[PDB]
Amino acid sequence: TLNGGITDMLTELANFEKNVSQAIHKYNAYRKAASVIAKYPHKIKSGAEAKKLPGVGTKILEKIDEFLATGKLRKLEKIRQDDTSSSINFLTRVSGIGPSAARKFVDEGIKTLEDLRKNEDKLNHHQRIGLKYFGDFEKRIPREEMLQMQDIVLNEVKKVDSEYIATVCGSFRRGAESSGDMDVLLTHPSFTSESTKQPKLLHQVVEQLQKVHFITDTLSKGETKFMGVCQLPSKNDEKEYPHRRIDIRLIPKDQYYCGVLYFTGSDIFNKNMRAHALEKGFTINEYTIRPLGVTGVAGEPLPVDSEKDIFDYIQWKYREPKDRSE
DNA sequence: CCGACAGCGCATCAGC
DNA sequence: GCTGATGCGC
DNA sequence: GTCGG
Ligand SMILES: Cc1cn([C@H]2C[C@H](O)[C@@H](COP(=O)(O)OP(=O)(O)[C@H](F)P(=O)(O)O)O2)c(=O)[nH]c1=O
Ligand SMILES: [Mg+2]
Ligand code: NA
Ligand code: NA
Ligand code: NA
Repeated sequence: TLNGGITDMLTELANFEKNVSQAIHKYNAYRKAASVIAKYPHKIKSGAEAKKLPGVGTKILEKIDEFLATGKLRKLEKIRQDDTSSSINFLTRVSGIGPSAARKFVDEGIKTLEDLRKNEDKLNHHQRIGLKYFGDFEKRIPREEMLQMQDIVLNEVKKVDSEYIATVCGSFRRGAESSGDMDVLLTHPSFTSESTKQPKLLHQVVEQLQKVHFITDTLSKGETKFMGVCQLPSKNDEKEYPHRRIDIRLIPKDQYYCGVLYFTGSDIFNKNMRAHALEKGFTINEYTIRPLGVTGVAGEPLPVDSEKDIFDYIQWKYREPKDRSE
């Protein structure tokens, strides 16, 4: 964190542009800059120095000089003092409330945590669970806890059917000492790009995890993506663990390497890589990498036997998960 | 300049 | 109900 | 907001 101050500033700028301005490209532009600066291994002494980095242009360069000079940014000082922006920014911190719901709530005079609780009946299901565990979802998960959650998920999954493979991704797979939530990639030989020889493949796993009281709430659920809430069991007299966000993604087994690339991230790494794919004339999603031909239309899925194969296609040297934290 | 900016699952809604 | 757009989140 | 062509 050589440039902690600068990257914080940019993140706050990005959050403002997304939550308040609803200008999603500014949001992504700022986030790109924050990222390229965060891994830059010198303490930045100049906006111009920073401008040499891709993703940092004039505007961010001027902002960086200001921040360096004063330790603050006037633009952010004003935003901080504005009540409508501050309220909107705050409400988007509840899972399920985005920029549109946040602005809608503020317009109704609903702009604090107590207002939300007092108006719980004006929230959809997701927003209601998001509000219920607001404090909890702000807490990080130490890797020691992720390891216990892994144990539970993999063993429980094995009881349902020993032919399931469950893989923990997210920052956990990138080797982080703590994670914001748990991401689980699930495969089963029944489910491939060819056939779905078995229904409820996801339901059966979710059901079991609920049965043993690991999964406590559902945010959303479909046939291939579960998003919900889970909790480690605590021992006698012990304070309960916080509740945790958990996502489970069932992917066709023959599409594992694209799936585990996707779900390992980071999100910004995924965006950079998919952009580079496009430049090289391929397109990548969590399922396949395909060639983009002449007219921009996606071609047929190219064969993949490893994560590195995907990298090879777009002529990137392989990067280990731990070097994908962008 | 200025067009493009990663790609997609699920929930909710409008319109039919 | 279905379909398409939008919101939100990954 | 940044950028490649
Ligand atoms: C938010 C987001 C996530 N992803 C992928 C990449 C992430 O690593 C994976 C899990 O999302 P996440 O938001 O939980 O991020 P993460 O990498 O797991 C964080 F480091 P953590 O949740 O561990 O704090 O989903 C994307 O492809 N696009 C996105 O916009
Ligand atoms: Mg995660
Ligand atoms: Na630059
Ligand atoms: Na939110
Ligand atoms: Na997640």
